[PDB]
Amino acid sequence: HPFVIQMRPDLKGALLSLIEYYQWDKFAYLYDSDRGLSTLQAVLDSAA
Amino acid sequence: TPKGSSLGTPVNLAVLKLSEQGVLDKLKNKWWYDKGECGA
Repeated sequence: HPFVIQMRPDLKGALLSLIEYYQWDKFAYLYDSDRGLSTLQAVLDSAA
Repeated sequence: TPKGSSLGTPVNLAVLKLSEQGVLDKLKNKWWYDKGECGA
């Protein structure tokens, strides 16, 4: 999206890399709707 | 298995599953004393 400058970085890859560092095979994800389901989408696709 | 493998636990469970079902013993007999050419 244009003309939008997001000061905040993207955390998705860091979370996935961390889950891969702890080498979890199964876990519980508690997500806040008001935050957006983007990370949920990331971890679901990387789950599959 | 490489430690942390997604295959470790199901493979383990499969091994003891096969052991309890008599599969491992049957295979041992199959390759050891069935193909054995000297039996006595």
